[PDB]
Amino acid sequence: DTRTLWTTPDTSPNCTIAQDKDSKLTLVLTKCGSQILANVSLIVVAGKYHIINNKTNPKIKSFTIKLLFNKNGVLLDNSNLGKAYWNFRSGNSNVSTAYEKAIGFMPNLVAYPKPSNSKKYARDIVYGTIYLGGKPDQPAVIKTTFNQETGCEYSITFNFSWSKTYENVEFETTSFTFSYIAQE
Amino acid sequence: TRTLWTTPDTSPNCTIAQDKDSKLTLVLTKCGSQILANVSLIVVAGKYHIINNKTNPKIKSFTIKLLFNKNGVLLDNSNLGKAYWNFRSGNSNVSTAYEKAIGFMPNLVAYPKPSNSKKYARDIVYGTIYLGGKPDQPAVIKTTFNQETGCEYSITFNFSWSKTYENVEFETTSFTFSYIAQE
Amino acid sequence: YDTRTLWTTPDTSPNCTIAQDKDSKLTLVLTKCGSQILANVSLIVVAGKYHIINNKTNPKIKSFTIKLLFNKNGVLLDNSNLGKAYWNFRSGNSNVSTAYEKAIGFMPNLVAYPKPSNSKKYARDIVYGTIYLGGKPDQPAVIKTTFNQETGCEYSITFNFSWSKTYENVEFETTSFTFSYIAQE
Ligand SMILES: CCC(=O)N[C@H]1[C@H]([C@H](O)[C@H](O)CO)O[C@@](OCCn2cc(CN(Cc3cn(CCO[C@]4(C(=O)O)C[C@H](O)[C@@H](NC(=O)CC)[C@H]([C@H](O)[C@H](O)CO)O4)nn3)Cc3cn(CCO[C@]4(C(=O)O)C[C@H](O)[C@@H](NC(=O)CC)[C@H]([C@H](O)[C@H](O)CO)O4)nn3)nn2)(C(=O)O)C[C@@H]1O
Ligand SMILES: [Mg+2]
Ligand SMILES: [Mg+2]
Ligand SMILES: [Zn+2]
Ligand SMILES: [Zn+2]
Ligand SMILES: [Zn+2]
Repeated sequence: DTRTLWTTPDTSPNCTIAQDKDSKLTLVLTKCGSQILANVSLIVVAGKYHIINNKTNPKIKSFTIKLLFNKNGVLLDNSNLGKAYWNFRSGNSNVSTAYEKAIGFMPNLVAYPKPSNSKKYARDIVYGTIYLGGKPDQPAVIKTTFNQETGCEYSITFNFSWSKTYENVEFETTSFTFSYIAQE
Repeated sequence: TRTLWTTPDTSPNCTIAQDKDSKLTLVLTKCGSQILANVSLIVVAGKYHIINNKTNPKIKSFTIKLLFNKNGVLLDNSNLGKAYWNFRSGNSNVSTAYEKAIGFMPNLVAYPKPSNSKKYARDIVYGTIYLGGKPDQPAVIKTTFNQETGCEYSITFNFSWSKTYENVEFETTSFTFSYIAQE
Repeated sequence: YDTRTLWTTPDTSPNCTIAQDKDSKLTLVLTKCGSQILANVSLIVVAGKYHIINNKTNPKIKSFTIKLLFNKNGVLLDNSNLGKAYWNFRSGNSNVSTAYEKAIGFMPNLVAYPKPSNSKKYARDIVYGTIYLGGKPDQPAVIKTTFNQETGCEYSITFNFSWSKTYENVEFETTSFTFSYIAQE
């Protein structure tokens, strides 16, 4: 499937926030021509962000997952998402060898330029809210930013944050859909 | 081939509390591995038509279920009626009831059926729509994939609200979401 | 030449007139996924009345509207707030060289979203979202999008921006929002 990059939809940890493989990021990018249709959720399985307790830890209120890409749209190893887990769809799994090119899935650099001395516009951000444990009283903000990281040609970053004082709440989320303008 | 829908008319096609009390307008468009979904609801009669939470404070939510078999065919005991749920042709439907739509079904690995395994929240999408198009009349639309029994796939819409509405007609703005496709 | 996308281009060159000529860049991308249009929108105000919001100074400045009006062929009418010059089918990061003559497949569906009439008016022709000024999560503004409710046109898409906080010297430039709507054909 040449039109979807994804993480497979299983629950196998693939992401490192605070410690190795502490999370499963489920991310599906579907190319609808000039726009990428994106669907995301997160399951934290272990470590610092698995169970939030803001009584115990009042300043644990946010964290970031970064996807960094080179000029060919290939995932770079400083990304929180592991390289072995990210590929074009084949059935419910991934192609068995790493892809060489995915520029058509990258966030457009004219729409979303890299940091510079020029005025920075907010249109490179999408805000949404997801819900921990599927409970409507457990919001957390998912802030997605395009092309704002260094050490790469392109980037997608997910910042998760919350303003409520959660007491023993597992960090596993509902799903959110957004889109962005494609590089080509 | 590419869009399954209810048609865009306002003819009731859904039974929440009594027969044909509502029009669910639902459009599913297959963009490969994801289904792009667009939904709204008009209740025209019955218990959920005109909401008054001063006289009936406990009337705060209701559910509309779409149940599908192994071939993605809508089951008769869904709240949505089978008659006008089909692949699009113009502003109407193809003239033959579809036999297969597995590519429009919610992915079972992403969204497993109920079991004794852990239930993860990623099979839910939350949104908010607005009654009467008024920005001070929110209601929550909670969409859940593959959590019904007696089917192979399902999409469930739970509508709820926390405001104390006084004689407010339950007809909504539109909401867009997506989900991971079975194949 | 990308016939599946109508857009404004992704640059920041002003293309829109809210209160004075070319006071803003509306970035709007309509991508045809068959029976649905997948839409992505943001707004940058660069000058005039809506550039810098100060509701201490001007407590009544709380909202504005950007209208896109279309004829029977889906062509943008020149009384739209959006200018015709760079609304066109995509070619790379720019537009196709000549103005389009037909884009009916990008128009909002008139049965889903009928023009005003004696018949009951339903809310399903509206999409509500919230965007954030300056990308700050404590600076919400509501983006209300309405299909086919303007007169003097075959089809319309209108964006109403409003806020309910007392902003003091907040520049009106937004995060992005995605929605979809049912296409006419
Ligand atoms: C989808 C599921 C869901 O909605 N879950 C919510 C959950 C459930 O509804 C209930 O649990 C079910 O029973 O409720 C949650 O909250 C419950 C408590 N609660 C309190 C109030 C009274 N409010 C409380 C309040 C909180 N704030 C914080 C400041 O607000 C902002 C800000 O900084 O300006 C708003 C920003 O959007 C937000 N940013 C983001 O979310 C980023 C994505 C920020 C940030 O969260 C913080 O800054 C941290 O960075 O916070 N302020 N107040 C005071 C209050 C009262 N009202 C009444 C007016 O509300 C409406 C209305 O009904 O008229 C609500 C409409 O939705 C709104 N319409 C629109 O937005 C159209 C698009 C409408 C209009 O704006 C208005 O009429 C003008 O036209 O206003 N408003 N504020 N209420 N509930 C929970 O359990 O935690 C939240 C769950 O999300
Ligand atoms: Mg609770
Ligand atoms: Mg009111
Ligand atoms: Zn645990
Ligand atoms: Zn009614
Ligand atoms: Zn400025």
